[PDB]
Amino acid sequence: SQAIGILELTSIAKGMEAGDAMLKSANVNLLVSKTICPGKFLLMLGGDVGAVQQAIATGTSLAGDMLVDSLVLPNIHASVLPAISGLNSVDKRQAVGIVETWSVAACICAADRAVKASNVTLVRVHMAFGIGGKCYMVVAGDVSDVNNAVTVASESAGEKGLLVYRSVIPRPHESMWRQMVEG
Amino acid sequence: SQAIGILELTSIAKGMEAGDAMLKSANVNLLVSKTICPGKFLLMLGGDVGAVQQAIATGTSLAGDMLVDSLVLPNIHASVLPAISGLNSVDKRQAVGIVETWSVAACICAADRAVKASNVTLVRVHMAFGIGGKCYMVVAGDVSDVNNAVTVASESAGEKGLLVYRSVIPRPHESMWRQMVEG
Amino acid sequence: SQAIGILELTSIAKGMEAGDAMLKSANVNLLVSKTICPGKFLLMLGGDVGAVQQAIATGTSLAGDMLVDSLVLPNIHASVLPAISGLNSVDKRQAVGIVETWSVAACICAADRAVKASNVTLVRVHMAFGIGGKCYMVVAGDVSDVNNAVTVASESAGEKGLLVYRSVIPRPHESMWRQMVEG
Repeated sequence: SQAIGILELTSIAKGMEAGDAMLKSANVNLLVSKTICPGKFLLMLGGDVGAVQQAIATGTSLAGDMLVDSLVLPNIHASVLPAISGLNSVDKRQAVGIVETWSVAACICAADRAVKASNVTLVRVHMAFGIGGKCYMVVAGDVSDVNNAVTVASESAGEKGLLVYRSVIPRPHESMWRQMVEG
Repeated sequence: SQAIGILELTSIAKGMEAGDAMLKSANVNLLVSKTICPGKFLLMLGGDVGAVQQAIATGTSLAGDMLVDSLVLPNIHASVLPAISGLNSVDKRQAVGIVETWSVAACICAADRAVKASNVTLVRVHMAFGIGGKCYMVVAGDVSDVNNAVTVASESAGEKGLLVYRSVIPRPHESMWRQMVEG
Repeated sequence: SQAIGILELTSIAKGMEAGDAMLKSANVNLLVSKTICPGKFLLMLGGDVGAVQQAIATGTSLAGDMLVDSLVLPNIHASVLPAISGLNSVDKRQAVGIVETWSVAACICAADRAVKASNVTLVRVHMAFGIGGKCYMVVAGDVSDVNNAVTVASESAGEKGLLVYRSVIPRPHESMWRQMVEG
């Protein structure tokens, strides 16, 4: 349905150049474009799989030896893309689930699976660092639905030994709600 | 008078879960709830000592092996708690004092002592990292009073070899004032 | 024309004290005053070279063994100073150039040379870390002028093996423009 493309670079200038080139190269939307660590840079793009593969090929080729890593995740539910670039709005607040993973790939796949197997809202997906760092997703919905989402996402990261922790919180305390849903 | 409770975790999901649980567990107010370093998480709570000990016991027990450290500081002047969660308002601007310490414990105890031995306003308490990192307090008041506060806070951190630096600045330059008092 | 003074310290309290003292010491303007890394602090000042040398001597002497490094860059074009403290406004948007360097010294000298050899606007100068970290400048102007600026700045950092990467982007994509010009 949509693809996600990721490109991580050692150079900020190279990253702006690559972001520019990738956007001109194909019909894709920028989801993420930011520096991280002591001078690294991360681009994430979405769009149809052909356009994303073409963007990330362009960018990988431009990156040369300043490339940390790049990846194309095909077949990602469309609702995941806005959870990566911002926050989705919460349509139902009974429970919150959070799944924390090693690597943004594990976290996107887990969220995709969560959204495909349940009816929760994927509220947001957050990366501590880069492609290889700690990442976590937050889901919101009725307690049964959140339980199911979290189970599937946990299983998904867990098969690969990349699950860090999972939690279902029915009725989140008012003092934690905003942080959970806005970051 | 109030207690401060601190809980530091290796997991963001676990931290949200623990924050939620601690708040439901006892009558305490969240002062701090934030990620730090490459994917760590810090909770700080305040309230009556019984409620804080009960919150932090709950959270410590939930944390398991994802716990970095937890602590309860009893008997902390109430004015310290808002300096931890935000900024106290400045009632008098003649001088600013700053004491920088190793560890937020050394810094809270030093600030408490400062406030108990002088009449300064504790404007804010700031942590670079977590529980074990660099922290500093800023006080404001008449120059004599600030001198006394800074002396006591310095002595307090210094007894333990945790004083990093101390400074009294009568009449702070206009170009540094806001940074001193707002961070 | 103007000088830039830089003072990097291991102590935040010492840094506030030194910033205060440097500003009282000479007719200089604070450009930068911020913490970085796990509890470091950076001051940058501008003004006439005499006043900047006097400020930084004062601050170096105050810093003692908490000094990481200090430097005075004489003869810097005035337009560089606002690019360090904020953003200069863009008067012409045909192309953007970006030069990324090792060390803020290499980056300021390169930008100065860029501005002295071309007619571009220096939009901003950015530091990832401190004095020794990754830094980059962004210039904007007609494509020929930007090509010339970037060439000169590249040569300048490159003579010393401190050039990381350089890029000219005629017609920057709308989705990258704001990040390029505002950071």
